[PDB]
Amino acid sequence: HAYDKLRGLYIPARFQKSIELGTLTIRAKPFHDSEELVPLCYRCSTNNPLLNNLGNVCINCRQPFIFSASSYDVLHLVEFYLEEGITDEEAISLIPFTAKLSFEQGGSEFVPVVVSRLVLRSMSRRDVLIKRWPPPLRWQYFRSLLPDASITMCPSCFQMFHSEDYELLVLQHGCCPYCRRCKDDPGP
Amino acid sequence: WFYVLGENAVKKLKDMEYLGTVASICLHSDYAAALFEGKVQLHLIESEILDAQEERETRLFPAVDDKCRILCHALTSDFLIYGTDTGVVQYFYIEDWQFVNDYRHPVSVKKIFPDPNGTRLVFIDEKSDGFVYCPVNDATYEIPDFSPTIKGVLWENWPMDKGVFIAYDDDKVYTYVFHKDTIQGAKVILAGSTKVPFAHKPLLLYNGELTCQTQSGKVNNIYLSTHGFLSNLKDTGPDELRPMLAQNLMLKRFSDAWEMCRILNDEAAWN
Amino acid sequence: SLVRIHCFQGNVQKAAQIANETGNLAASYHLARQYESQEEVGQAVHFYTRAQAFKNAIRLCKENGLDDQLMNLALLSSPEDMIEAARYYEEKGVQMDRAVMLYHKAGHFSKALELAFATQQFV
Repeated sequence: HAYDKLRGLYIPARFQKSIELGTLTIRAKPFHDSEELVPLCYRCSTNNPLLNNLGNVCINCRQPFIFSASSYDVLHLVEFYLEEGITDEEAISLIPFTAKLSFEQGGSEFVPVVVSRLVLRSMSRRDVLIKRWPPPLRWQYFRSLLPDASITMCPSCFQMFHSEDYELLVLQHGCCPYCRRCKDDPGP
Repeated sequence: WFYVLGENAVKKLKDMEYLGTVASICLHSDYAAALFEGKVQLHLIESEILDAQEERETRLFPAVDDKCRILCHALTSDFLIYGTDTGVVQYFYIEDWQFVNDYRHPVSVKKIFPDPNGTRLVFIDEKSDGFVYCPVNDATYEIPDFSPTIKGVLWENWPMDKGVFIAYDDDKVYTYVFHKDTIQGAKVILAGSTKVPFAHKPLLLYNGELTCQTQSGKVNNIYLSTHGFLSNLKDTGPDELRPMLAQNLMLKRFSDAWEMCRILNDEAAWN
Repeated sequence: SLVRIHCFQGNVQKAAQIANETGNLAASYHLARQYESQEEVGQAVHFYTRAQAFKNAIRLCKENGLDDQLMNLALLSSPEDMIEAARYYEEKGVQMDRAVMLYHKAGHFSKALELAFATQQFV
């Protein structure tokens, strides 16, 4: 499918030579894709086709995918929204969720996950990531659905990573690979 | 009878007997393809008995035992290719041991000639009409002015000229260019003709130099008339260089065409 | 990249010498992961500590029951991580001396007193 899409574009000569051999050598191979590559939606447990017309959203629940800024794997995170009349400071002071994610499946459009004081009290601070944007932006809240697979987030740019990748990238670069904040730099 | 082309010596491997008179045979990779009773046998040239599946040592085509007879075949780095009396052209991929393309022509396919990879084919039909077939988009392009006297076809092995091929008979070679990528869409064009000395048989085309076998057993090289510009331009100035320029423009070799226009120093040649 | 290629060639000792002599954090981290894969827990924790990657060393200690090396990691870390380590010992009930010592070293007298009451640690 990618070699047929390339034939709709103005290919340069270096890539053209490799694409002629590449087109034969793929058309030769089997007519299926490896199941281990197919991305899972963690909200609805649906396997998503490797390219789709809707883009970086689940084909079933239309949940936006959240990606590791090291590797672009989908991150076992679901974004959620506070119920009306809860402040960001109250939400942190408070910090059932899976039982919302099982109920909302099969709709025609994206529905945001809305979270009450009772559900916030049932969370743990180890599982929750919070993007503390400067004003005028509101803070964004995310729940990890696999606590045993650790996620780290940059305090400057709020990009998300597997923790092992983030520590290795910060050791390689001496700083966050996306926004160049050093590990020793006190935040704003 | 099969032989290994080692660096220090040539060794006879084996002799093999087929079910009828062999019309033709082709070799590539570890494999040979032989045509006899209107059926093709594909087989290994070398067999090691341990750790291989028996169905990969040899296979017979057409493998479903259809009523169609194979009239011609070819073998590349990746593909067995063949043409039938029912006008079918089929590609079989050797590494995963499976069919991968099928085309039907309105009449039988009499001969076939792939490029060095297999991505273009020339085929000759029952009316002796020549066609370029592109399995990669399943399209066919009729070869213009194709003589019914044509005995065979050779593709150019030079990197700038991948779309160039030649068709030949006992007296002449015809030079053809398949233009794949152009704003008008893909087409075959006759670039010219070269007279061949009596009973010379073409074997290899490289950079417009055609190597032929003679009746004496020796080889001889013929530069194509479509390639006369490859001679040393500076001593005739514009006269060999103007046909070089035209051909280098058409082959997209614009770094060569620049040095040619630098020699001419004409505002028209730059335009 | 030197430690990576020496580790790939199977020369782990020369890699360790380079990591020890240079003090490079990324090299010490990579070497620690190789030792982790080889199940050499003590050398792995040492090079994770040399890499300042305290969380991997803490996890590897908790999985292997290295409560002694977890105490060294706690005493090198902040008072909050001393308290989290005290709590891990308090949850086992086996190392209540290290738990009360870490609450007292962290300056948290109310919980040091509540836990020294609960463990009857008169000293």
